[PDB]
Amino acid sequence: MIAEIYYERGTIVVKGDAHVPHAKFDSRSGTYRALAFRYRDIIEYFESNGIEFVDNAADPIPTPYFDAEISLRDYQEKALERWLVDKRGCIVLPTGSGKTHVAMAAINELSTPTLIVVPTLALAEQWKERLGIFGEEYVGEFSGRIKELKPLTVSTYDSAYVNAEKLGNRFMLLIFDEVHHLPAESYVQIAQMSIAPFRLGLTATFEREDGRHEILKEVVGGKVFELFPDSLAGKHLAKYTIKRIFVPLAEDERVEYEKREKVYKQFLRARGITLRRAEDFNKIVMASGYDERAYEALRAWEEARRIAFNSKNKIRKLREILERHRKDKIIIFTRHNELVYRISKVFLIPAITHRTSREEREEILEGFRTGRFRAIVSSQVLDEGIDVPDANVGVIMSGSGSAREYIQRLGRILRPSKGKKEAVLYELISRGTGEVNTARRRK
Amino acid sequence: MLPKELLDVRRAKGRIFPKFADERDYELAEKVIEIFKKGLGKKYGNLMKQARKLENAKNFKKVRGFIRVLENHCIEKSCAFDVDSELEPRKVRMLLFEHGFVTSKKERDRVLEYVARYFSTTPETVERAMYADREEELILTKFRPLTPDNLIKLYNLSLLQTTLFNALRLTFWASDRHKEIFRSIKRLGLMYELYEDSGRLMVEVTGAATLLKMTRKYGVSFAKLIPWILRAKNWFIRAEISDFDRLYIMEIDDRIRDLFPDVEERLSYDSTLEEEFARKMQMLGYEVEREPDVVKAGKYAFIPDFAVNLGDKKVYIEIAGFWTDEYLRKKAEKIKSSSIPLILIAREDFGDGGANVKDVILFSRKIPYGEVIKALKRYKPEKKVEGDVVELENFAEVPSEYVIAGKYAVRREIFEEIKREIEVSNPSTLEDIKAILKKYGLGESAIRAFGYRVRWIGLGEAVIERT
Ligand SMILES: [Cl-]
Ligand SMILES: [Cl-]
Repeated sequence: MIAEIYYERGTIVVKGDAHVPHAKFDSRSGTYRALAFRYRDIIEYFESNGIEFVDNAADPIPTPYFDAEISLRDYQEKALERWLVDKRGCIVLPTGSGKTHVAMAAINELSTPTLIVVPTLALAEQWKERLGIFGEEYVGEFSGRIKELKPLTVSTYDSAYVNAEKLGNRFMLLIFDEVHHLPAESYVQIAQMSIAPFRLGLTATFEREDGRHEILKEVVGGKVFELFPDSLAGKHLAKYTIKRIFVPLAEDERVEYEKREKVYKQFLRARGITLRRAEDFNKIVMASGYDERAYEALRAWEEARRIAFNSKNKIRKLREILERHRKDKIIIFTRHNELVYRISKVFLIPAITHRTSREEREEILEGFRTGRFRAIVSSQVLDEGIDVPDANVGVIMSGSGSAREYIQRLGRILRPSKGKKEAVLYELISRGTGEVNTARRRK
Repeated sequence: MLPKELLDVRRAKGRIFPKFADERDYELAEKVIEIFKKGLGKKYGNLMKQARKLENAKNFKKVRGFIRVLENHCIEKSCAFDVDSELEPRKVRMLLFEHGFVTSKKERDRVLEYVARYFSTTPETVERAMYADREEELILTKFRPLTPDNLIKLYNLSLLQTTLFNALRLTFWASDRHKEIFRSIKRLGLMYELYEDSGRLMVEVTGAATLLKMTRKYGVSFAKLIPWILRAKNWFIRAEISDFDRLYIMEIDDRIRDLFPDVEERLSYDSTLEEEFARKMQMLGYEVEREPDVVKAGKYAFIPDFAVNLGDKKVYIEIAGFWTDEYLRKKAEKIKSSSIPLILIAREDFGDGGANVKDVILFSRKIPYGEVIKALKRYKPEKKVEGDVVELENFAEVPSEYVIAGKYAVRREIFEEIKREIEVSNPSTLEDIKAILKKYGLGESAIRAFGYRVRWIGLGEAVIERT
């Protein structure tokens, strides 16, 4: 007496609900079925409209939490951000190590079973060599040569097509290299038959190639970022890379967050609303008004976001980054004044908030200009008015794109240190608590 | 002044109206004032805490907006605090920060024990003193009473002007106080365009607030115009605010004047951004007569800042600060159309650098009093239509200065040919250069440019005769 979806031969068959979208009744089966790539739309339906269900379709390959610190260029970081909005779509890039790196960063961030699909077995070997960074323990190949199911499996369109069924329900992230190969009527079955919610296609071609770019948007998603080699050969490559660090919530912090997380999430889906950005919940609760439990929702959400940004772990991660850069100049930046002062107390770093006087502000910056203070923690210095002294390393505690442009501005003032080639702009991102999967002992 | 997150607004179909506070809200506003009054000697954060326990599902948007606005006012204007420490927090923290940065408990303790030894104290006292002058750690000593009507009126003013800070552009009308509201516009220097349209004898004014660059700098001076507006007896304000896919529009009226505080002309602690109008009217006063206190407009309306006195007509000048490429092109096409002087000088070092204007443009720098003075010296008073000065030129009127010369002007090519003819023919006598030059356009006082000075080398001087 409960809805359940299960996987079979490249399709999802649903039993227990009939309004499930894209489902079609197979009179032979007696049950509704759809193409497996409708997984999201079906999973979204059950959780948006609050139908509790069993998931016997997804059988992910156990995958660790990857905290490789994949270094990206600015526009490559920009590319990653634009993809992550949907986590389903396509990118074009000038170079090929740039394509991989972006794919490499996305895999690092998502930490789910991932299937790369390339045209040729040469590439397949180049991907799986690049993917060594996450540990060859977790890299594998599934093609004619060998058939092994690792957290990071590389295959070819040809062997994936012949094997679309056995590969459908076992990865969460689906990467297509030189994606314009995908629209062939055989290769589309690769996409149409995997439940993989997240989909990245990498290419360099144009949007006018026989009209088959139309089927991509339906099965992988359409372009989210474009940059062809001519726009690179005209601008100077900024002298810094942007690494992303993923900091887990501690256990008790994850305990309390999930509490406040449950109250706001239960209230929002009870409403059934689709929030574009979490900041609109500060304002949607005011304008709508006429609600008693919406305060209790806002109070939990506000309480939840505060548990997440003050993460004890993020300051420990900042502690580790600071040891790593004892000789360099550093600007740490968040948007939370309490955190600016907390970082200052813990590590004895000058703080500059908007409550700082123009005297001490200019003192700090002149002492950072000279060798008197090797670091600053601040929530103002990236403003358009004042000019920051040069530095070698930036940290963004926030990690998020509430104010995305700050990541650009914080890059602007970075310069490589004496003895090293280029600078670094870390950004600390709060991801998981542990307990992601098993040890892959099955079969 | 009030944060855009904690904004209490009614979201209409195509409109947006701020849910202002009124006497229905007196009782609350009194309750949040009383614990600041009754909590002298209390840590200012703990009062902040109490005031926010008075928060519930119905009042939260405004009991929080109250605490914010009262907090600002108390802090900035109407309160005095004590730091709950024997140590000066700036001293403690600079000595701490001067001892590098620490990445471990162990070296952190070393520097604390080091600073504690210096201040003849314990490390815990040093750790407390570090940021003891933070608002929430301060001790409230003197809160002067606010009447809850005051707080409510302030809340409405900041709530009004924070909505406007988020808007793209706004247009209004004012019955009285044009001049001083105008002067407030100019010192604030927001880009403007005044229109005598949709009304009679009514100047309608427009100005933008949601820019791409420096959006907050002038976003925070934009809302600094509004109390001068609200200072007139009548006003009809509408604005265009949008951060969604679509736009909302609000319109507030002078009938709401009873919801905002009374603010006479503040006019304190500034030069009013009239650096040039106040000091370089004197630099220009040596060259011509000037008047910084100007009020003028043509068929349409443009706000002058300075005036250049020429006898035929005067030259208006504007010295606004803010600018943008797309926003300057509209104000610039109007100055030439109406044929008004309207001298314009902007800040090329403060705004963003785009494409400078083709005909009329002025750049600025650290000391740009000359960079625009180059284009400005060319006041060009009626220099578009100029007649031929070759002949006529009041010839009948008076030939008193008409003895200079007699006939046409030479051509550079022909002049270059005669020069080439003169450099090679080898003349050494007056009677020798006269014949070579008389063949084409004879004239004695015409060796002006050939580099020859005629000289009488004989005994005595050169005689004359009557004609
Ligand atoms: Cl079928
Ligand atoms: Cl299972």
